[PDB]
Amino acid sequence: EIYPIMDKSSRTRLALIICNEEFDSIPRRTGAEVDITGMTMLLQNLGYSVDVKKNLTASDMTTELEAFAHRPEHKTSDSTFLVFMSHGIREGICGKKHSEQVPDILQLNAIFNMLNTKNCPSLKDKPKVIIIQAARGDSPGVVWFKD
Amino acid sequence: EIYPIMDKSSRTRLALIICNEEFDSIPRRTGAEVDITGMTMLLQNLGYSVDVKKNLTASDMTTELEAFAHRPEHKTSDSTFLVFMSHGIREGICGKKHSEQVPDILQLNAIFNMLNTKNCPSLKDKPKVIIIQAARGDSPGVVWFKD
Amino acid sequence: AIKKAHIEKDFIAFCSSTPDNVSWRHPTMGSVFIGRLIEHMQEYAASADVEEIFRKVRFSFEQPDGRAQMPTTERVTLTRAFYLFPGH
Amino acid sequence: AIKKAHIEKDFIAFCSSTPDNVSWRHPTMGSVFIGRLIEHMQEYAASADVEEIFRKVRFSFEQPDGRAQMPTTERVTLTRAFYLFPGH
Ligand SMILES: *SCCNC(=O)c1cc2c(C(F)(F)F)nn(C)c2s1
Ligand SMILES: *SCCNC(=O)c1cc2c(C(F)(F)F)nn(C)c2s1
Repeated sequence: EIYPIMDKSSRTRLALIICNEEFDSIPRRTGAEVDITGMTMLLQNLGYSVDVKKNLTASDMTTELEAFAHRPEHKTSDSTFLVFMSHGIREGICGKKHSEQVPDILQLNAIFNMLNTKNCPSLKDKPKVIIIQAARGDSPGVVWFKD
Repeated sequence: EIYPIMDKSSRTRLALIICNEEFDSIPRRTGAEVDITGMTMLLQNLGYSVDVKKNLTASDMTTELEAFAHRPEHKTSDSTFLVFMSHGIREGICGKKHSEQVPDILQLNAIFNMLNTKNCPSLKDKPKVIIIQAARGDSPGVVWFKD
Repeated sequence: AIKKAHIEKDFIAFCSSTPDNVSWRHPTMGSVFIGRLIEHMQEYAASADVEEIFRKVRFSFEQPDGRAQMPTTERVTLTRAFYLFPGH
Repeated sequence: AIKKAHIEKDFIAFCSSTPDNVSWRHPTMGSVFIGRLIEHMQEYAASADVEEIFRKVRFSFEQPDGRAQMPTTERVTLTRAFYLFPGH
């Protein structure tokens, strides 16, 4: 009852990391380079070929994810990893040109509809790990209690 | 690394089932009585005292869930079960007076904000299982493929 | 005395995103999602944790033949494994 | 030949709902959420499945002392257990 792994000699594992640190209006995400270096080194040690994309809009993130789903490497792969690192709101991942007046949001539902069986038949019956990092505009998730 | 269970001799496990079958505009959910009978008998065999609520609006579901969180039985309990059975859309659970023109939706985010540590301190460090049944307006989740 | 505590912790949601509309033949029939859940909850209660039980429900629905069902486990905030312990 | 297949299957999302804003002291510091994930991914890769690894990340964040973090595993659609198998 375990997911069948592919032989190391003839496999093409592929992973994608989309990170946003430089922005137009919203605060800079400094120290993100350490997060990129950490995740890329980890996934590569796990056998995944890592594609890193820096500072993209919601429209650019949609196209890049759509292009990633139609890669021929997934045909001879057994699993995949998706890493999103940016600001986060109620809807989902923020883009680089996201502001209070002009919204630029990549919806989380669109990510699942991109790697799904219908739009991505190459990753059928294959584990799809989506790691998202989204800092939300709500006070630190801690509450004090009397004991 | 397992959740500490409470002694059977002196515990007050409590569960809530909210089911909607009769509606004002949207189609009737016939055969829901079998789902109620099945779940109530199951949870009672697991040690939970089951409260069953039939045909409620979003406003009534909010009050009933808020009243369930402030029950003194949870103080001497170790776990809880929440069962929602109704029609479902993009937002969440539909109410009994829900229509195309007049929406009556109980949001899923409100359920988690009701049993959370801040609004429900009695269920702190205690497992909270929320089983939802929501039939969505999308064609059966199956796609054919050539092999 | 004061201590910090997470606002959202020890949660597990098990909901069916797939449609479960009423059948024309047998209108009073019980739900396949609810039915299959109970079946696994009865046999695997004294052997597996609830999060692992939901996986067994997902594993049983792997091949579609009757009603197409595939439930999703959402907002998992359980730090430990929750065993039910029947009759304890 | 034709066969039925679920549109959404074999998914697992591991995201932090808790805020991870940049600190005033040490501005170039790495994320505590990303850092703790890698630490568990290195040691528990050849012993536990990814879904169980995410639980170990949640178990390590049980008591808040530094940054308050509690990640949630969402839309779990994995029928089986996914072991990584390092060096295989
Ligand atoms: S009970 C099933 C209902 N599901 C939801 O309420 C939603 C879950 C998500 C996610 C996820 F985080 F899983 F990716 N993203 N959106 C936009 C929703 S709605
Ligand atoms: S990556 C964390 C972001 N989460 C989501 O996108 C949402 C998950 C849910 C749910 C849940 F199904 F978990 F209850 N309900 N809503 C309204 C959301 S949004």
